[PDB]
Amino acid sequence: DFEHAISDLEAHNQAKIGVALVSENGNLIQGYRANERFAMCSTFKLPLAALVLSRIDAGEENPERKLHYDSAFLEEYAPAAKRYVATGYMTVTEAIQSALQLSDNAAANLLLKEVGGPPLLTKYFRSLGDKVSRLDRIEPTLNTNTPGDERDTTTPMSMAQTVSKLIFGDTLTYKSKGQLRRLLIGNQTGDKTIRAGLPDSWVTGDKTGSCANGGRNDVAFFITTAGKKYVLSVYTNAPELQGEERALLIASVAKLARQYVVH
Ligand SMILES: [Cl-]
Ligand SMILES: [Cl-]
Repeated sequence: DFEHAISDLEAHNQAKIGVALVSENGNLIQGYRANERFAMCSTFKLPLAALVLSRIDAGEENPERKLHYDSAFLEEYAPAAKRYVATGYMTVTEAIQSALQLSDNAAANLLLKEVGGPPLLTKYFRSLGDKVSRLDRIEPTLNTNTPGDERDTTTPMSMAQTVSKLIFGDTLTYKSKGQLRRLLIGNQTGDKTIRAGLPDSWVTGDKTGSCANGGRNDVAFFITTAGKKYVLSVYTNAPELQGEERALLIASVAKLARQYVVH
């Protein structure tokens, strides 16, 4: 069964694995360490983008607005922001696309600045009914993944439920929900993680993250050939594995989890 299979992956890979598979409406189908805390790492960028889209939905933000910055605002991993910095800005839309599909840390920090900072993202989690997830730091220090530190954490179940609400629920408008979905489908960093453990006929979108201390995470939505809709969150700490092995572990989790979905 699912619990025993995940436990077996833990033992074999010297890893801690947290996973939740939920239905379209956020109801738990299978989980393992589903209520234990893990660092969000870059998975926070999905609900961050949704918050910015909610501001656009509210008429408070313009997708073409220029978010200005200079070289001091750059981060070590900021492939898009490094290209645009000479112009002095990225638009809201460019920053959303870059933060989600490239995981650009300067674009994420631009958006954190746009929404009012980590406390305002935490408020948004609470507004959605997520009682657990919390952002405390900006990039890059949110990635420290320090044992016993609750800063910048979620649980697999809380993140799965929150993403199900954003992707399949009605908090965003139909326009913004569709935009978020198409952006996640075009994610460029997830080809070897959850998506690699799902049939290529299924529509899938995802947001990955990596952290210190061997953290490697991925949260995906997918729609099967039967038209059934799911969210899968996978949080791992696997300090004894190499990068490619960490992705394979997450793919393996997804293969186990898909034994419980209607194909
Ligand atoms: Cl459901
Ligand atoms: Cl790039």
